Amino acid sequence: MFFINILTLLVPILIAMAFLTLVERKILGYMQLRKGPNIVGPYGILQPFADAMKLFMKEPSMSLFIIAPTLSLTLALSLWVPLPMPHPLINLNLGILFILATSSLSVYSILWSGWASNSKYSLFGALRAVAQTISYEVTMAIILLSVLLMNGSYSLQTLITTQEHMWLLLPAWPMAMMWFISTLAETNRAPFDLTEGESEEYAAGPFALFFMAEYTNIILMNALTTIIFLGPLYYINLPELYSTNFMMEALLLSSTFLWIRASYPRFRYDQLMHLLWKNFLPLTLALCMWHISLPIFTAGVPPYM
Amino acid sequence: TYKYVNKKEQESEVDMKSATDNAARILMWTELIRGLGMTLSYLFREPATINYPFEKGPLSPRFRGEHALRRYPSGEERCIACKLCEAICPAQAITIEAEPRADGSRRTTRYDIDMTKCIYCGFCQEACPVDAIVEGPNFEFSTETHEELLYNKEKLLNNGDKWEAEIAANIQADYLYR
Amino acid sequence: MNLYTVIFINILLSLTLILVAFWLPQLPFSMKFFLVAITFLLFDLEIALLLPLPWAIQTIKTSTMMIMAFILVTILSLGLAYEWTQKGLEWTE
Amino acid sequence: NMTLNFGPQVLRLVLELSGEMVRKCDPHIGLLHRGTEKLIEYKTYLQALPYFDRLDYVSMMCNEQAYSIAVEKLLNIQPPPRAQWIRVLFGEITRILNHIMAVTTHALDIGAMTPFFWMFEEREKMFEFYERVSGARMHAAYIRPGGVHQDLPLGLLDDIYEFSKNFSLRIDEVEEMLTNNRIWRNRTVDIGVVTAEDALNYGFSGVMLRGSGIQWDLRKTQPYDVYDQVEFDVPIGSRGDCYDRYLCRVEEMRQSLRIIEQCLNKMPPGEIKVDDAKVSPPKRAEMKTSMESLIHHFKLYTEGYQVPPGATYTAIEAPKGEFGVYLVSDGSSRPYRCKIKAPGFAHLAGLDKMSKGHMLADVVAIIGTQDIVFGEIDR
Amino acid sequence: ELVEVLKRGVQQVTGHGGLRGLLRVFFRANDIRIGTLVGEDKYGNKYYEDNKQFFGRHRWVIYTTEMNGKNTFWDVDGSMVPPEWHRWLHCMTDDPPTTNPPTARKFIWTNHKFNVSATPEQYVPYSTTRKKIHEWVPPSTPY
Amino acid sequence: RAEYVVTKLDDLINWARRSSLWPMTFGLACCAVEMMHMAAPRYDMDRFGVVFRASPRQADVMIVAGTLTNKMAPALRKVYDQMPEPRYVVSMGSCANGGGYYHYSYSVVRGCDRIVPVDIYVPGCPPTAEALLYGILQLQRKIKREQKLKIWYRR
Amino acid sequence: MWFEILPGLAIMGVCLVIPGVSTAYIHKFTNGGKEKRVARVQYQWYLMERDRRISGVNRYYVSKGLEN
Ligand code: SF4
Ligand code: SF4
Ligand code: SF4
Repeated sequence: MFFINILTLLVPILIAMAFLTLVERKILGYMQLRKGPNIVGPYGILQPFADAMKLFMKEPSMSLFIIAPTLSLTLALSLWVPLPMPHPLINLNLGILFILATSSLSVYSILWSGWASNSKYSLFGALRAVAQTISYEVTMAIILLSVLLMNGSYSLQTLITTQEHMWLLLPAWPMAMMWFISTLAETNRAPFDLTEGESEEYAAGPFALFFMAEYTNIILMNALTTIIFLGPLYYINLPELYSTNFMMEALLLSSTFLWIRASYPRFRYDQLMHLLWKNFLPLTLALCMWHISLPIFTAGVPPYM
Repeated sequence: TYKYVNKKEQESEVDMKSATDNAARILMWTELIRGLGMTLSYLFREPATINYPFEKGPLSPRFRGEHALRRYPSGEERCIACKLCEAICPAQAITIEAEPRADGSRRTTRYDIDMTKCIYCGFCQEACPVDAIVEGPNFEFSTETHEELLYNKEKLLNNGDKWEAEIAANIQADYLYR
Repeated sequence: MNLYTVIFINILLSLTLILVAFWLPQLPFSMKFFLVAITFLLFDLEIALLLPLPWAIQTIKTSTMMIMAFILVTILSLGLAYEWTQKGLEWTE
Repeated sequence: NMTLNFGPQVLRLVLELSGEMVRKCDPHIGLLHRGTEKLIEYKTYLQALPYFDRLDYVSMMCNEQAYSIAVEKLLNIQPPPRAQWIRVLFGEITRILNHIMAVTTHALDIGAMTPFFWMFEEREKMFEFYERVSGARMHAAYIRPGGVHQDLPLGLLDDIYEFSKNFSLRIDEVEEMLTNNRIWRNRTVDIGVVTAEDALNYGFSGVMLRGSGIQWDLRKTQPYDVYDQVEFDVPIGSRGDCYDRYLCRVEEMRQSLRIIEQCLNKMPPGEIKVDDAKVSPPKRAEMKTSMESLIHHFKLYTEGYQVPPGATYTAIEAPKGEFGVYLVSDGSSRPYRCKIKAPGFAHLAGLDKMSKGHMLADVVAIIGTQDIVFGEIDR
Repeated sequence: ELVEVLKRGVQQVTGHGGLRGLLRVFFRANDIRIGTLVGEDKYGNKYYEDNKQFFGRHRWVIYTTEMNGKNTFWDVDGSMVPPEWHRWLHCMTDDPPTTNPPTARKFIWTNHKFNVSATPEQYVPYSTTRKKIHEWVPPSTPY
Repeated sequence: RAEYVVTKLDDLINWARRSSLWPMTFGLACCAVEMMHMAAPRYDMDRFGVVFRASPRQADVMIVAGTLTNKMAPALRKVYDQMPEPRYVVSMGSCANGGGYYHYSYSVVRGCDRIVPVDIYVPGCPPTAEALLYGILQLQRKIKREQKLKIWYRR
Repeated sequence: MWFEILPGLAIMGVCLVIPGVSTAYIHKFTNGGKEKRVARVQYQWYLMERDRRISGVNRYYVSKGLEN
């Protein structure tokens, strides 16, 4: 049974990541007025397998070389375990903290790659990206520490029974405007993808692994938003309906990422760290204090079963 | 009649309303959202893409691609070794070696080109007083070796005997302009 | 046992992928960075102090938790503003 | 001091760094030198144009035009009105092409890559026009001394009108994305800030000047063609930043249509190549019937048309600036020296001063402003 | 106002030779668009026109399976277009041969030829001239 | 059988290396505007599973476009050595096939085929993006006509 | 046009919908029509171990009622 469930949780998400690469290519093409892949197969549903075969065909410290990508991918996959859809695979109180930990770790891979590659050129960008990722994960954590006071438990099931009536966006949107952005930094996506913008050491295989984990994290952060700030409908007789609406909103966010990647330019590193340290951190602290006071100058102090 | 960009007609105001609009555009990102809307617009449009092997782009009879010597309707060639193409070819590409012909007439024995040097300009078909050589429309003659591109008299003759069903009309249309 | 199974499965899958990859074919300092890492620490420690609110709130001394939270946040912001004014967030060397 | 190299992602730079900011930027030119001015001397005046198309490869026609004008100032002749007007037309179209490529490569090297793909369709349209007229897409031999090669086919003007009817909307739809985006404003503002005295000294030209308040346009001044007839307002900027330069380029994109409208609505009938058959070849019907015209055909196309010993220095308002030509000549068809003057040269000479104190990812925006093309530079 | 589009789509589907022809096309040339047929070369190449689309796409062509002893169901070049149609196909004119045929001349290649890149009937260079310098042909007797 | 399915496997892996093509667009000069026009909408390089641009270490094909001088040769050979096997090449233009209009000059490599090998050639000054696509399809076919597994299994 | 992305959108949709219903139906098949109980505390775990002890089968998905 359990192995069956883990397969259902791991194989389809890899399939979806591949077809997500596809969807990216297609939407970017349609926004740049071109088509996109329409040839390898009907409307381009084989280009991903083509890329996989090609990469695994390409020729090339083994310790770091292997542990880094493996580590990143394993973390990205484990991140999925504790999610409710609607009843989760692993119900863990403190699940979102487990999420944050396993999302922050990959910095170790990013850093080992650099410390191995003697290239000063490589350490340059490695340090830069590591610092930006760290600094944005900080706020990624504080936002949850400021919202979850609405449900006095770090669980991920209580979110649903909370949002039963209303969502979590009509309030807290001063945060969603952030949690929908830091997610564009930890992922090193645009407009913060400088780590892939300024180039002057990832082989084919490890590059495939890095990219797999990157797009997995994309899907997963979008799902986290759809669960936290966009509460679905939990009518207990319709777990199917829950999963369906969740799918819809996840796809919507994953296409918003692409609207962004197409439209905007990239941020200059200094301008970016300025953005964070001088626009989001003060607001973040003040809004956390606000949501700390709310359940005191209002009866809305929630329970802990 | 000069102008002025990036400059206000005068000093601005400190109106609370203007500060309010500024603050809004700095917080909620109106302009960025407008850009997203524009991208959405172009998403919902028709793409200019085309299937190449089954649809090929537009052109005009004046193209300049693969080369082609030519003939009269009576089978005879048109080149008579006037060498204008050689003396005008900016690249010095062409190589000619002429001779008599057993029938007494004047003709060639070597008219070689290097399509690696030919910049595809048009001067040879401008100079040739008999319209013999005509840089043609065929642009699909990419190859796999650097010796299928040192064309000679016989390859040019074959290309002419092949494409002459098109160059006739192209020129019949274009010559008046020149 | 369940998380053990899942993690071993994920690791073994990744290693199958990498083994496939390998078989199928056949510097000065910048004080700013250290300062940024230090800011990151001195904020993670605040986070460790600050997480327990979802259980510190259901107690009876609201007049105490409210206060201590405000205190931590405001003094941290004071330190931040001092770092700013003394140019730890400028990046121009 | 972390001194490093920098290339593509031709542009070989050596950065003398200090931490994250810059201390010096030494370019290493010469990766695109061939021997243009060492070949020309071994050629005539009619198998040289290709060189001037390949130079500043984007426009190519505001360059053929410079060569033609130099040869004409030497030969003491003028071309006819239809030729002058056609030539203005294609000059403006090339202004548009070069401005488009500069803008979009700027935004691309930055990361915004949609307007590139958008405007390239209209660029393909312009190339369709180049094809209908010349025969080839880009490197047309169209503009030539003594006038022009062939007249205009009977299906062009309508197309040009139908294209100008929409280029403005496309420009506005790109402005909506860029000219207000705080991100672009912050990538460009206060970058490449320059002062007028140092610009003049370093030898800057065109936009790098009139974005610093100066009033210099070699079409209003030193008018080389009918440009004295039509109206076109020159833009300038007061600050002197990449933003002002960008806005100058766009405003010129627009004034170019303000020109094309009048070029169209006033294009007269007439000839194309001056009827002095010792200089420009004649029509083929006469080349075939008459005799003297055939002799002149032969001579033109073996021994280029003789030129009297003189020397000049012309100039154009190409998309960038003072595209100049010092053409020396003996009493022979084979010239003696053809010195190009391309602004990229001085732009690089001023890069080391515009990039003193700014960060690492602003050199790219500087270069975008400078619209660096290397064909014109290496020579 | 969507059922009009849906009906257009279904008649687009059925326009081809049933499911079999639809599959041949939609897997060889990734299009389904339906349009008039005006000409058909001797090899099998079926041309098509639809003057309600934009430029460059208002004409198109379905190639031939086998062309000059060859299996070209998948393998498909752009040189398999004979000239008297090539001209129109590339937007040079507006009248096909059926209303604008060429000059009926001899010495013209009847059986057109696909590209000859690496085939055993490819092209090579050589000289088209005799020997400039002759030489001495010594005798065949000792003194 | 064995040889049958071996041929089929080779055909499939060629399917891969034929669709998932990634270029390094080493475009030095005015044979570059045409690569860009090709990756533009009206021909859409990507349509054939061929990305606009990408770094060498993860690339498969390498498009040379422009005069190949004696100062940018070393860098080019360095890149072609760094790239990972297999590595296919495509020369795009006169300047890079035979030195074009600059053959007889002193600071040109009279043919990129001296520095590096070649699998495809394309003429032009410039070419037409359509001819460039045709060259790339000739390349796809020069791939699809390979029999590595057969030659190994009969080595 | 834009109606050519559905053959990837629907794919991702189904392959993100499968895990949820998979988990739900599987938990239900195991624990007999009722979902999998959860223990955020020792209380619920005591209840579960009690039901296990009294199941007569040593499995907790059995609710007895009043016929014991
Ligand atoms: S087209 Fe120009 S370069 Fe080519 S052979 Fe003719 S004259 Fe020479
Ligand atoms: S110009 Fe024409 S006739 Fe004269 S040598 Fe050249 S090809 Fe022959
Ligand atoms: S062959 Fe012509 S178009 Fe290509 S790089 Fe050389 S000069 Fe430019």
